[PDB]
Amino acid sequence: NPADNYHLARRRTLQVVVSSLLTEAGFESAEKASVETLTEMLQSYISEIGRSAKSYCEHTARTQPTLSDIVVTLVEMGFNVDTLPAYAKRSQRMVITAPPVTNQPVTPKALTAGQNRPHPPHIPSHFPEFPDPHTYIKTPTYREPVSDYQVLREKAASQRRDVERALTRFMAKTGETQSLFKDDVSTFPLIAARPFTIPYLTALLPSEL
Amino acid sequence: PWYSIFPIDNEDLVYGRWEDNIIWDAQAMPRLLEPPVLTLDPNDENLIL
Amino acid sequence: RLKPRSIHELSVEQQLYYKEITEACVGSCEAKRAEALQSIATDPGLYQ
Amino acid sequence: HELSVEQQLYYKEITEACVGSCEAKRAEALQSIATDPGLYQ
Repeated sequence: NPADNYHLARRRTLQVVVSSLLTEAGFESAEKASVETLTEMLQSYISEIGRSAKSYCEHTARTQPTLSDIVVTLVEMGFNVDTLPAYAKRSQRMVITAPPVTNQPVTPKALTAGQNRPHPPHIPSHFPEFPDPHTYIKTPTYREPVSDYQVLREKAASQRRDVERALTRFMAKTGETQSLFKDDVSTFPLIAARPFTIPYLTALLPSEL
Repeated sequence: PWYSIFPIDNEDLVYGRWEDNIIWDAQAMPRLLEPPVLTLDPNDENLIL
Repeated sequence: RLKPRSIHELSVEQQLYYKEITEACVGSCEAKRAEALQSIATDPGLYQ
Repeated sequence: HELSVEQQLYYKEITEACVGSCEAKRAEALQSIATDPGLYQ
């Protein structure tokens, strides 16, 4: 979680500092509540020279503090500043490393490059570009229509020929049949000729009228 | 493409609740069914019109 | 009575997009593949 | 749209062959339905 790592990268650096300052001419294996006590007094001490040396310089109409604003800030906290050049030149002096950076890759994204659409004149050019079509563009689409007279004539012709062939083979198979060749019923079956009582009726009479 | 490189499916099969025409109990038909008129869908090819 | 001519559930940007992503993902060029693979890996509207 | 008389007659004969007058006409009607090329429409 990088949210609490904004605070815990610098407070757990102050925990290594107190653990390095309690080892210099001193302890090993301290109590746990005694370390979070002392690193709370350390954070409250840096934050108090921050607020008071800024207040002493801004009282003198300035914005960034000089040396004369901190040697009056440390006097008002009771520090005895003169003992500090001797403390800085210890042989036990140690350096605690700064915390690591979350964005170690920095630039690891190939990205997704998509451009479509422009800007209406109430949006200047420095605003981000309008995104791609899939985000908000919808058009219905239909099936490919076959309006060709050649293939429509071919389709109607072949369907009529196939249905009349199927009808005549079904009627020749389920009735009396004739044949040009011997026992020829599978190939070219003929519906057998049936005489009528009044042949002129079936004949002359129109059937579609 | 101009139209679509995607095939058109039966909207009734893909979307409709045909499950509502199943007759689970003949006596207890929860809804009253009605006679269906022929609709001759023209989306299907192989039909002249 | 004829039922209305239905439309495909993808837009013509979506069929073009689908056609470009599939013709890039058959790996004729490697940079084309890699973007198309990242596009598959993070397009939010790649459902449907 | 409008069944032609050919396929109207084919529809009539095929449906009335599967109502139960005899079994042989039923078997030939089912072998027609299963094995014809143009029965769309």
